[PDB]
Amino acid sequence: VPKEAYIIQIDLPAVLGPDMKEYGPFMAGDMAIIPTVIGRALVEREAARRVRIFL
Amino acid sequence: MDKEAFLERVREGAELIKMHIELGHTIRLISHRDADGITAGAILAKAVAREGGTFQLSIVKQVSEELIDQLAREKREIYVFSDLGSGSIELIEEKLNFATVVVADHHPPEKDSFSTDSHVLVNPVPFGANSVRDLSGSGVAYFVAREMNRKNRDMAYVAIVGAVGDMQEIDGTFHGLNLEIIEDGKELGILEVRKELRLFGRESRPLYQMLAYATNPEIPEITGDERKAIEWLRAKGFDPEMKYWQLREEEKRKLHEALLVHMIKHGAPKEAIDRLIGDVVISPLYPEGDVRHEAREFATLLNATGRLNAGTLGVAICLGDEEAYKVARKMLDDYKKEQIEARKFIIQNWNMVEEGEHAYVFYAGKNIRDTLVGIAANMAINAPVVVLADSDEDENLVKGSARTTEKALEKGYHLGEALKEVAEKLGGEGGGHAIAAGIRFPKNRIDEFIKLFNEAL
Repeated sequence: VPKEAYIIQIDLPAVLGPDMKEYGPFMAGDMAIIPTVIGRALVEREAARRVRIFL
Repeated sequence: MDKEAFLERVREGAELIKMHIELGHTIRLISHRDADGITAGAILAKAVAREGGTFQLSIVKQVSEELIDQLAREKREIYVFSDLGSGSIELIEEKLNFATVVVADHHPPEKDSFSTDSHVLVNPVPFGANSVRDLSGSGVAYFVAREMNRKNRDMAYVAIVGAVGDMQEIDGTFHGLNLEIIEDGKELGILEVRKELRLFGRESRPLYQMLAYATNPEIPEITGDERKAIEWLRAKGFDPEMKYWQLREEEKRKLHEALLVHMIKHGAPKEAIDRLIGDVVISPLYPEGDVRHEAREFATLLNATGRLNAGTLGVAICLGDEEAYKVARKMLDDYKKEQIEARKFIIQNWNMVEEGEHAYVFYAGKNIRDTLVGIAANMAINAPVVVLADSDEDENLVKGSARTTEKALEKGYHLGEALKEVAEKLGGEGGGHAIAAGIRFPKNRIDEFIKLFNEAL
């Protein structure tokens, strides 16, 4: 299951990922690694923003 | 300092983190919102990601009983506090006993260790390290990260940014375990140490602003008076609009000599004079003229993001996110635009100020944000003063800030106690210091606030 780092911009309840892991709950301004399938949709409705971690 | 005993705590803390990563557990990260705390948060975040692990970072104002409560409600497997938690060892063990706890901090701790087995205190102070010069919060996080993986040594510059923000080098040089971080960065070529003017404004400020904002050390007849800095630099043959980094090494050396002669003349303290030129940390990873190129400028940027409730945005910048730096720049510039507009509103609408016996009261409504209400009272003076503004977060609340001078403080007029006194009567939070304080109270009791505040002086 692919993941990515995001900055969650709104208060967000805990949600379950496709990897059967629970992500969240998030307070506004939290940075977290979450499944990209969830993070993409959050970015789509402007609930989160991608952050690139240069490794 | 018994570095080997501290290193043992570092490895113990690092292994706990790595163990939970292997089990696929979410590494819950909590860190402070200043430069030292933001850099620390980024260091631990990258360390987790480097191991292919999952984290959730929160940048908070401080550790509170309310904060630990909602952290406990999350019921995580592991909590990691960075640049925080040393004064809340009892509180953490009380509410977070069910999980693994790692506290990476440099502040004087409540206990020298945790009572429970799954909780580890990574703190150099119980081993005899000076809290304010031997290692910062980011420094502790760096040590833990490096122990997780030696590749994390690429965060050496980031750690020093926090160290500078924590004023670990207020002496003019670095000391203790900070030197070990400095060396790691030198070996990787991601940071350099130069003997230059230790003032803020090396990258982004003109020479006359770098001298006017001069603190640690302060420059006599120049600090504060922005126009005098222009006059002084003109006479010495320098372009006041030019930036320090644009100077050749000969011109810097001449600027150092000129400033040093000036301070000796006006009887500047011997301690202050010795702190004018010292260690300045730069990084080849960034272009010169960029705020991230110098540690003090970088720390200043991060503090600004932290104060604007965008601490993780600053964290992202440390992680190398160029888009985040873009957003942060626009945000700060917008904040700058709000200031000059807020200060413009005070001058134009000073005809609506309540005349008081012991204090000034100005109500701006929703024109000035509650965050700008602090710097509003100062410029009203620079042209006691209390400015009131409507709460953006709330609705029936108004945020106020009280500012005064040394002349009024000489004749009593202690703002903090008086503001905290009225706040208790109006049923709201307040209080602060002696020359500066804040207060929140119901909006429908403004007329009552003016009356009670003057009487409390």
